[PDB]
Amino acid sequence: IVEGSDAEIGMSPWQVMLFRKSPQELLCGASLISDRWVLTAAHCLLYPPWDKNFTENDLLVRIGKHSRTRYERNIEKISMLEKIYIHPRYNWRENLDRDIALMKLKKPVAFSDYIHPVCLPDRETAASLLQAGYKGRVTGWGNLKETWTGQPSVLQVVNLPIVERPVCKDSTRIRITDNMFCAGYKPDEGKRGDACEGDSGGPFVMKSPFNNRWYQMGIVSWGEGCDRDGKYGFYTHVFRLKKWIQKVIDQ
Amino acid sequence: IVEGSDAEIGMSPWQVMLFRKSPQELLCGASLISDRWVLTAAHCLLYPPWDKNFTENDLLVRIGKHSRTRYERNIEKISMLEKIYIHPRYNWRENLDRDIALMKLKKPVAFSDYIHPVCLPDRETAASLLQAGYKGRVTGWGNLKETWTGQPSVLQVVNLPIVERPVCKDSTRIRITDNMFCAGYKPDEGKRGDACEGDSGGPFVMKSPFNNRWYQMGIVSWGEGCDRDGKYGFYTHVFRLKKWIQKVIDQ
Amino acid sequence: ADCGLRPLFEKKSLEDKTERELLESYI
Amino acid sequence: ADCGLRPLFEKKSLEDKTERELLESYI
Amino acid sequence: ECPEGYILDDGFICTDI
Ligand SMILES: *C[C@@](*)(O)[C@H](CCCNC(N)=[NH2+])NC(=O)[C@@H]1CCCN1C(=O)[C@H](N)Cc1ccccc1
Ligand SMILES: *C[C@@](*)(O)[C@H](CCCNC(N)=[NH2+])NC(=O)[C@@H]1CCCN1C(=O)[C@H](N)Cc1ccccc1
Repeated sequence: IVEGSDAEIGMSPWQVMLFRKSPQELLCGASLISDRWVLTAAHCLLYPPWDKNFTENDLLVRIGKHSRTRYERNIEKISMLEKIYIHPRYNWRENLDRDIALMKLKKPVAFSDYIHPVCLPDRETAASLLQAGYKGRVTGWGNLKETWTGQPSVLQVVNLPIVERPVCKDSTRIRITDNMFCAGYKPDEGKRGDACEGDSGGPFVMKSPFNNRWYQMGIVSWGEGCDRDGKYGFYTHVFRLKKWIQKVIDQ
Repeated sequence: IVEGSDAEIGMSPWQVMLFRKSPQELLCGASLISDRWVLTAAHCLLYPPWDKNFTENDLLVRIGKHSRTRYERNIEKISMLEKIYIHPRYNWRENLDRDIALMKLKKPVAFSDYIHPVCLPDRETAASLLQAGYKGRVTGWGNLKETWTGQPSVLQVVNLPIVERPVCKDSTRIRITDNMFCAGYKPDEGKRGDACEGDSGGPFVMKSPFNNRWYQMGIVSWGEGCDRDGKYGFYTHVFRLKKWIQKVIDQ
Repeated sequence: ADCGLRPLFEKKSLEDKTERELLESYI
Repeated sequence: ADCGLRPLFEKKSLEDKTERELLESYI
Repeated sequence: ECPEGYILDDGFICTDI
C-alpha cells in the first residue's frame, strides 16, 4: 500500500493473503467473513486479457499473517479452496464491474486472536457511513510505490476518505458504475495514500460509531497508477452485491 | 539409510545437508571438517552419464540439521559455496574411483552445540582403526528403502562392520581400488543396515578409544542396491586421499 | 456474529494507533 | 582441534544411545 | 518451491508443512 503505515499486531484479523502456489508468490488479499467463506476481487482469479484464470487449485489461503515473507508458524493458518465463485456479471471485458468473488474453504477456520471475521453491512449501516468525508481503512502487502513494481515486509494500513461520485467519474476516463466507489484525498488536501498493484481483494473497512463493530464497505478493485494526484482508486461496492453474497453462501 | 534408527539430537555435528536451490530438494550429504571447508563425494556434483554437473551456485549448504524438511530456523545455518574442488583423478567413467570433493564456503560457520567439525585421520589412527570387524557409523536423510525411491523424516544413524578387501571385491563385479572400502554385515550375521541413494557425501566415522574423539574414515560413495544380502556399500578412502585435502587447503 | 470485534483490541478494549481518526471523521 | 568432541555429549560427558556398540567393536 | 511445502525467508528454503 502506497503511503501507508506498518500494521499493528492483531489489528486486522479478517485479512487473508491469497497465495500463488507456483511459482510461490503473492496474488491478492481477501477477507475472512466467516469460518469457511472468504471474499476477494474477481479479477484476481480471472482476467482473460492477461490470461489470468486460476482454479481452486492454483491458490493457497493464508490466514493470520503480518509478515509478507515469513511463514509465521503457530499464528498463521493455510487453507485450500473447495470451490470459488465469480459474480456472473463481472465485467472483465469493459471496466471490471462487479469484481466480487467468493471462495469456499475445504474446512472451517480456527479463530485465534489473529484469525477473526469482519461484518458485512446492512442497508441500514451502509446508508450512514458510506459518504464523502468518512474515512475507511485499506490493507495490504502489495507495491509500495506506483513504480517500484516495492513490497512491504509487513501488512500496511492506510486510512483514506470516501470521495464524491462526480469527482470520481470526472477523475478517470473509465465507465464508473453503481457497484464501485472511489476513495482518497483531493490533489490539494495535503495528505496522500492509496492501495496499489498487489492489493486486490483486501478489505476497505469502516468502524461503526454505533454498534462499534468493523464492517467491510469496499473490496480494492482497480485504479490508474498509484497514489497519483487528483486520481482516486475504486473499490467493489459490497453492500450492492450483498444479496449475491447472501445467495451463494446459502446453498 | 536402510535399517537405521532416528538420530538423537546433537549426535552428528559435522553432518552437512547439500541442497539444490531449484527444484529445492536434497542432493547428498557432507561433513563439516573446519569452519568454512566442507567435504562431499564428487558424483554429487558431477556425473556425466546422468547429466549431472552443478556449481558453486545451484547448491545451498545446510549445516546443523535434524529435520530433513523442516526449516529448523534457529539451529541450522544455510551457507553458500565460494568454490568447489573435485579430485582431478575422480573416475566417473569407470568405477567412481576417488569420489572426493571439497567445497569451501564464502564465510565461516558459527559453531553451535549443533555445528561442530569432525577430525581427519592420522597415518596411525587411520591405521589401527581401519580394521575389518570394527563398526563405523553412517548417517543421512536419503532413501529409507532400496525401493521407495521412502525418505527419513529426521537424520538416520546406523552402525556397520568394516568388511575385508577380498569379500568386497568378490562382493561385486565392479573394479575395486586402494581408495575404496566396503562396510556391512555378512548375509549370515543376522543384523542389517546400509547407506543408500541420496546418501553419498555423508560421513562414515569411528570414535577413537585413545583420544576418544570421532574421526571421519569413509565417505558414502557407491553401492549395488541397498541392504542386499551379501553386497556391501563402498566408502571413499579418506585417509588415503588425505594429502590432496591438506593440499587444496593451502590456497 | 462475533464479527468485527477484535480479540486484541475491541475485547481487551484498547484502541489501535489510528482508529480515532476514523471515528472522528463521522459527523 | 576441538574437532570430534561433540558438545551435547563428549563434553557434557554423556554417551549416545549406541556409541558403546561401536567400542566393544574395536578389539 | 514445491509439494506440500512453503517458501520461508532465510535462504528462501522451503518449509514443509
Ligand atoms: C487486482 C488489483 O490488484 C488491481 C487494483 C490496484 C489498485 N490500484 C489503486 N490505485 N488502488 N487491479 C488491476 O490491475 C486491474 C485489472 C485489470 C486492469 N486493472 C487496473 O486496475 C487498471 N490500472 C485500470 C483498469 C483497467 C480496466 C478496467 C478497469 C480499470
Ligand atoms: C551417489 C550416492 O548417493 C550413491 C551411493 C549410495 C550408497 N550405496 C549403497 N547402497 N550403500 N552413488 C551412486 O549412485 C553411484 C554413482 C553413479 C552410480 N552409482 C551407484 O552406486 C550405482 N548404483 C552402482 C555403480 C555404478 C557405476 C559405478 C559405480 C557403482
